[PDB]
Amino acid sequence: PNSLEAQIRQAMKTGSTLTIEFDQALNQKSPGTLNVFLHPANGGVRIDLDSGNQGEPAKILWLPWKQGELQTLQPGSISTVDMLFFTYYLSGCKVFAGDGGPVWHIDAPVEANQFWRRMSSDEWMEDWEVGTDRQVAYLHRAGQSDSLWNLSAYLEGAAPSTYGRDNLGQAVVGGIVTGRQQMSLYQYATTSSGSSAWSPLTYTLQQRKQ
Repeated sequence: PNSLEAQIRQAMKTGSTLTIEFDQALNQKSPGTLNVFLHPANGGVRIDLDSGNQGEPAKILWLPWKQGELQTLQPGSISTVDMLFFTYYLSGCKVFAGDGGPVWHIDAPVEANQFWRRMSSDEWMEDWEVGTDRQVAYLHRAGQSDSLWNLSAYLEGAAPSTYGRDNLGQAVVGGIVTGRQQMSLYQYATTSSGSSAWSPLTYTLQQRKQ
């Protein structure tokens, strides 16, 4: 086969099943570029900081998870075509991505009004004038209380993407860099019944209401 990095990009683009196992230690690494090791794993790839065990070095874009709040990947970090992007598992978490803007990973318990207020301090948000449009990918867990995810007071457009059902399930989000400050996003989900294949995580047109 090709490199593990190539195998992940191919699985993403082909819509194949190839799971990702993240070492929890990655959450001690700040958002932005990160040198990791990829390893063979059962039905997928393990991403960690271990140089041994058939490890293949890769430089990725990384977005950690932090309990009770959000983390942000800035678009100025995004440069190298074909570089992979990952965030840590979504365990009831939300991910919001502006096309050409930041990516946010918001922990499950943070209320939508609270995390929107925190996001909105970002320069890209301050530049998003009321009554104007952006392309936005937004992913939340189906069956979670609306309080924790619903942005309909703020955004006009397509419904969010969802993972899971009945407030149960986990998701993986990653991406492939396509140019300066730009990525294509991909996702899969994990049920008590196993993991799905990769699929696109789509940007849709959203107008800022207020």
